[PDB]
Amino acid sequence: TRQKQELEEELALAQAYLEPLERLAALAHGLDKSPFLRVIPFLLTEKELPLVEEALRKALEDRYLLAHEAYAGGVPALVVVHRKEVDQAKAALSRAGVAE
Amino acid sequence: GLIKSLAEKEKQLLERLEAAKKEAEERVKRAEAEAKALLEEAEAKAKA
Repeated sequence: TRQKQELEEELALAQAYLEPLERLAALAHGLDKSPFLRVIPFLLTEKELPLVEEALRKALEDRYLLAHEAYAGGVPALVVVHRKEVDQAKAALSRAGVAE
Repeated sequence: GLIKSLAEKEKQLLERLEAAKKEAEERVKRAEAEAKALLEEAEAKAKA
């Protein structure tokens, strides 16, 4: 029964979150294990996408990279920012109400 | 904006660091060797 519970919880999460993580991984392929670049994953709905972009753009100038790729419904979005620009990047998501 | 910009720029940032560390060690290396050979000339000369 213990195996069975672990097997069932794993399925339940994996069934939910495989498609976003696939999308997100793909967007910054081979750049998630680099120290030079920082990646932050987050989910946005069609509604939220414009607000988030504005907020990041003012906060982070034009030296930030906002990319998104669909999955059937909203977009999992990835913002890629320089290392040591992490706090600022985060602060920008937090003001819109979007989190990591 | 393509991911290719930062991707293929990162893999150059790593080469620039590597040459830095190389020619740091390959310089000090020379000096340590040159310090030995100098003090051998100072023994060779001094006893003769």
